[PDB]
Amino acid sequence: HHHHSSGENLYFQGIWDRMRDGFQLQDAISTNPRIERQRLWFLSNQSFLEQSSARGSLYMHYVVERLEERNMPLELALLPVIESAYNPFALSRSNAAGLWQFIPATGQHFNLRQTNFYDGRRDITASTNAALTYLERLHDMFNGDWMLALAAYNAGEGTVSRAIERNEKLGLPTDYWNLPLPQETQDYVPKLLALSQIVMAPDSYGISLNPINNEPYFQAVRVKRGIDLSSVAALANLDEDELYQLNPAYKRRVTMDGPQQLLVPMEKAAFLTASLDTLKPKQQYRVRSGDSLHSIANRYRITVAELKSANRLSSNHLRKGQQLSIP
Ligand SMILES: CC(=O)N[C@H]1[C@H](O[C@H]2C[C@@H](C(=O)NCCS(=O)(=O)O)[NH2+][C@@H]2CO)O[C@H](CO)[C@@H](OS(=O)(=O)O)[C@@H]1O
Ligand SMILES: [Zn+2]
Ligand SMILES: [Zn+2]
Ligand SMILES: [Zn+2]
Ligand SMILES: [Zn+2]
Ligand SMILES: [Zn+2]
Ligand SMILES: [Zn+2]
Ligand SMILES: [Zn+2]
Repeated sequence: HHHHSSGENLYFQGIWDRMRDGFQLQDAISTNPRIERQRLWFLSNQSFLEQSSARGSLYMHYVVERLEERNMPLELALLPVIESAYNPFALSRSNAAGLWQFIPATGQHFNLRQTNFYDGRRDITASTNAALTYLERLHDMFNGDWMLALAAYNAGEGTVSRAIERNEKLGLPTDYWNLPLPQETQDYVPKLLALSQIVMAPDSYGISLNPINNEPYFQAVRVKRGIDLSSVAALANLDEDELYQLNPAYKRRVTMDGPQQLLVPMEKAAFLTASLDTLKPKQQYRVRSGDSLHSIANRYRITVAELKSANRLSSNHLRKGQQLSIP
């Protein structure tokens, strides 16, 4: 069972090469019609993996490193593909949320808080660490069997246990493949295995995996409560959309009820690590470049005369970063 060394890392071409290095489930796969069936779906519908991978490039490095640190099967790095298409905003009919598709009750078990301001199930780092802990615990409950653990992740430990017991009573084997599970769960395991077979040897299937570098996409940066993502976007010259995709838990795009931390693009990490205390949870107006008394007055539906009356100006000519009281 390979334990990964970080000294291997500089030699990987991209994320897919790195991911395969940590696969643990490939040897014990075998012919089962159910796997081939899923594989054919992927081969016939290639845009699914392609679009999942594009969205995946924000998150996949993070997931791979967490799985490597715990020596867990790197095939689980593909679980968000089949769960959510690596879309943290995905919401199932069961109200499964985030990359890992936690239902409300299971989210609550793992203390992934759900408030008007914050949904921990969408939180990339919190939901990833909870999902890996849940999968490890399920693996431990089923005597180290990853197939049953995956089945239980989808259907619940209870459903899988009762199915095992029922087979025992009937005198049938109790491995995953022999349990008569709901169709979603019957498909779940072979789907992940099929996808992992393609990722393991994509050339042999005529698949081209989306190029994704073997580099971090984001860094965690300390932030105060009550900051708007728009304010951070402006400070760092970023698209608010990118920050939201990295911090999907913050339903109202303000840092409340969460980790007091923002994931930010690597290229802005140094700047924001240095800068993020200048923003303050938020009458007063900060004069921009290109502002005049007139333009400011127009924006606030007041008159220039009222605006001058409310301040103690040496001249009409404003300076960038100057503070004005708005009447
Ligand atoms: C990660 C997670 O929350 N797993 C939970 C799982 O969700 C599944 C549900 C599924 C889902 O959303 N199905 C419907 C999809 S669709 O909207 O109908 O297409 N996706 C999730 C992860 O695989 O539902 C089962 C059963 O309730 C839960 O087991 S139990 O609570 O112990 O019984 C289990 O905890
Ligand atoms: Zn070991
Ligand atoms: Zn390795
Ligand atoms: Zn699901
Ligand atoms: Zn094991
Ligand atoms: Zn960028
Ligand atoms: Zn007025
Ligand atoms: Zn001047």
